[PDB]
Amino acid sequence: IETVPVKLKPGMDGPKVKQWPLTEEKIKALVEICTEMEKEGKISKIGPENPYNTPVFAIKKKDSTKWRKLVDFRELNKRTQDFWEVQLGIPHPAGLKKKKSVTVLDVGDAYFSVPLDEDFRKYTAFTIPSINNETPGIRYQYNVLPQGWKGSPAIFQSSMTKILEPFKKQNPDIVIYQYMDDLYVGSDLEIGQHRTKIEELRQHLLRWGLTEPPFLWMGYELHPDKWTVQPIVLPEKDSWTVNDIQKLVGKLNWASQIYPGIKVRQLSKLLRGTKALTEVIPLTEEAELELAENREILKEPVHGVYYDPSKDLIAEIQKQGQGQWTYQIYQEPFKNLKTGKYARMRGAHTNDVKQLTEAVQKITTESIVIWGKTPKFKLPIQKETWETWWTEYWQATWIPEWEFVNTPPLVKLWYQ
Amino acid sequence: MVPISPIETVPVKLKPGMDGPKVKQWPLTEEKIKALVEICTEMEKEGKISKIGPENPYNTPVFAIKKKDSTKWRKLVDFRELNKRTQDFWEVQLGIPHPAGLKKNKSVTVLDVGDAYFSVPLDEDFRKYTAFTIPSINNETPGIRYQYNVLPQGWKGSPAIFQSSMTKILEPFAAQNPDIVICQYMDDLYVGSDLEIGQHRTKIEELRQHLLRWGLTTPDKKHQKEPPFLWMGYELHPDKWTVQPIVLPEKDSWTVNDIQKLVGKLNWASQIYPGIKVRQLSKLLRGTKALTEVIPLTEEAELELAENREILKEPVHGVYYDPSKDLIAEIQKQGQGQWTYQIYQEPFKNLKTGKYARMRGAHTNDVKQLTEAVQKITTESIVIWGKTPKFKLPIQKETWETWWTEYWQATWIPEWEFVNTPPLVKLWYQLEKEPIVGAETFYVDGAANRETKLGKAGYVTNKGRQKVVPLTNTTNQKTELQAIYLALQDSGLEVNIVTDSQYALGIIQAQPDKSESELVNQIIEQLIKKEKVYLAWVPAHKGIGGNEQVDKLVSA
Ligand SMILES: Cc1cc(/C=C/C#N)cc(C)c1Nc1nc(Nc2ccc3scnc3c2)c2nc[nH]c2n1
Repeated sequence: IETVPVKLKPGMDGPKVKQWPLTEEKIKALVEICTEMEKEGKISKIGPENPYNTPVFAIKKKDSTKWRKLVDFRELNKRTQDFWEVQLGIPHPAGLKKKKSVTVLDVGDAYFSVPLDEDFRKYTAFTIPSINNETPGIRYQYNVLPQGWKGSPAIFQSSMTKILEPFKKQNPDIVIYQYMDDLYVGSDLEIGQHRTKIEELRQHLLRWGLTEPPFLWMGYELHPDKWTVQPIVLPEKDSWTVNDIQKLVGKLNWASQIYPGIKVRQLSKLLRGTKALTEVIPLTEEAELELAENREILKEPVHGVYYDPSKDLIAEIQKQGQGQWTYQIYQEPFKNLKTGKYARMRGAHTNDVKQLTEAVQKITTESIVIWGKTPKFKLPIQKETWETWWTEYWQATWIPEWEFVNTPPLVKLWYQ
Repeated sequence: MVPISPIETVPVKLKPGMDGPKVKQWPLTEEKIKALVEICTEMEKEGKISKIGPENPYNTPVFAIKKKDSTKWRKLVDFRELNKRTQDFWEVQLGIPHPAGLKKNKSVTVLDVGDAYFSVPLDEDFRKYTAFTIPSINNETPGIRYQYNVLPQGWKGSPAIFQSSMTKILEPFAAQNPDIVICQYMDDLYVGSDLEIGQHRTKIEELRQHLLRWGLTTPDKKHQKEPPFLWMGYELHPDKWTVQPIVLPEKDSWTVNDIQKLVGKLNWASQIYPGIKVRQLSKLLRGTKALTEVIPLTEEAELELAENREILKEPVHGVYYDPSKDLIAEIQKQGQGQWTYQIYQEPFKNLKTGKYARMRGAHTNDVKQLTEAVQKITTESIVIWGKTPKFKLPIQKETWETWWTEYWQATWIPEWEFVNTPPLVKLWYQLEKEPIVGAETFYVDGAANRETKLGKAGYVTNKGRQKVVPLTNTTNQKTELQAIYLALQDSGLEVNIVTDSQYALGIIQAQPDKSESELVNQIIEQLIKKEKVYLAWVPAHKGIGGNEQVDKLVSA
């Protein structure tokens, strides 16, 4: 019933972000949604004495037909102070990424039962725009904890460790993690009474909430245990052409920036001479051997590869063609903490951007599980194409950071 | 008394930590002082201002201006200082509507609200900051002191707070009358509907009624206005709209400022006048920042301008949005990285039009530009109609397919169809995916001496063909390109080229079809002529024979 004190970081003013164009359907949805929210005290209309703004839009969640409101608290979140006035941090559950089944729940709706500090409210201002700026924009602000705000899981955390006390103690093998509006629930059992343990975990948020929820019935089904990392592999051929060997050497020269003992002397030595690209070169013993030693090296791990929560996670993505994408997460160049590949992107076979968008979401979900933070992406797409379309495909309640890549990497090959 | 609802007041604060204004009142001639005392007396009677004590220590200067060809003076208070110290507001005017997005209105009425404006009170605790002093005759007396009770003309928050207060009042009327549209412009309200004009003046009378509830009268002795309506630079009519008349001046002397005002009008007009070109006119603007500089017009600039005047020789109109029918956008290539578009619903009845300029780069291609254009149009259409128009585009379905399927970046355009109106956009060349069998293999390389600027470029092949050419005033990057150019120049219709240049690869993997480096253009020109070209990269200085052979050959 009583609010938690909140302020911004010193020297920083509140967010003033432009609202970007919305389609008619997303406007209608948002208006209806906000009409009910205001009618329940979750938000209230505000005046011109409020210079602040945060963008807003609408999405349809995964396998659902209901519009969800999604605020883009990315700016407010940077400018919202960090949260250490009871806890000093949640020592990320390193066991979550080792479960047969981790399910992801939308518990965001629980947030709206807790009020927001009256002095902080002005900072959550948002505008539902109008088509053509005809009518003026409807301006609301938040009276409660908002879905998507960094503060909501932190403030509500006091109350959440509660609701879980039963089920937790009555199921000590389950790992439970919370990141924004998402609750990540990792069992070790069988998918069917997964859909029992998950089923009975829903209860409490009903059970507690009585003293209907919109997307509480939803469940995302992960498997960090069948999560496929990647090694680097060289081809195994009976016949090598000069091209085959030139590419091989190219790749190896590149792995050497990562792995130490990589040698290309003997292999280049076959490429001594001005030969035709398609000509077959037989391998010398000296070369077959050097290739084999290099293979042994690529099998082992990288050396001195550590995560450092003090730092940024960076995600690169390359488009490989035919629905396949490859990606790498790292903090230091050539020190991959994870690599991966994605090979048949759902309902998007003719749409590059839909694929890329779903890709960014999968990689983010994975990054939340492994490190409890999102990465900053390096997308292979012009800023303007991406900025135009990603909202149409976005199905997650959070949003990562991203920058753009306008120069074609050679690296694309080496990961194909 | 007919009780009237108060206009709710908006709490206004000064900027954080800052204080109000304390500015020296300017000395005034006796004439101006007498003038001001009258003006303020009447205003005080109207409740707009109130006399304050000598406590209030804030001051904004006040002035007197004699309206030209009127013996009358007018009062001018200089809030510039107080504006600097008043907070930020959520301003609404940021987006002006675009005519093409409106729906036709049979009847459109115009109401005056220069009197409603002063029905908007200024927040109680902020009034003190609006203090000013009319000096006394001979400074022989304390200057009279006044403070504001209403939003002052020329204050930071007046428009934001005035606009919002009106909307707040109008909201229930607008919402229970969904067959009416209302707009705010200067001291005036404009209301249209699409009803027979009897049913319409009814609803105006209903509105005049509703406004009275807040004690607002909107003069029924209304305005001489008739179509068209001059508004934000346009010409609004009941059924159509165009830009407020565009007239291109004749000159025998064009200056940086002259041409500047000429593109502005051309840009502004390019939103309804189809096929309008800029470029060679904004080319003459490149860099030169002297507003008076008499730049000479190229023979491209004169022909482009004479293509303009011909398009502006007669007026054209845009229609209004008919939500029931589809929205179509059509694009055309104009050369020099110029694109031009029309958005329409039925053939030849444009709603608006426009042009897109290629992005400042060093290498580019038609497919990329079309895409960027498509996206610009897409966002524009979301802003104006709330939907994406269907595209008609001068690019074969097959071309686009090959492009996006092989491009290294992700890319997309919304629903679209091919429109066969030249010049069609095409892919000019396509690199092989595998090496070519029977095609000669050219190992190339280039190097320059960073100080002398001398370097060499050349190749060697499986067939014993060789070349090394020497070069002055060149760089490593130029010599690596030049080398590739030699190989293309001296080979047959099919060729395999091996280079160690990451730089060069990076340029050709971007698949440009035009460049600012004439050297890249020559290469493109060569590529276009070939039947098959496989470009292969190998790392330098790793003694890959072939490569090493020509590296030792060009670092001599
Ligand atoms: C009613 C209105 C009047 C004006 C006129 C400004 C002046 N002077 C400008 C605007 C932007 C509007 N707003 C408006 N206008 C619409 N149509 C319209 C159609 C024809 C004319 S002629 C003069 N004004 C108009 C207005 C409209 N259709 C759906 N929503 C709409 N909103």
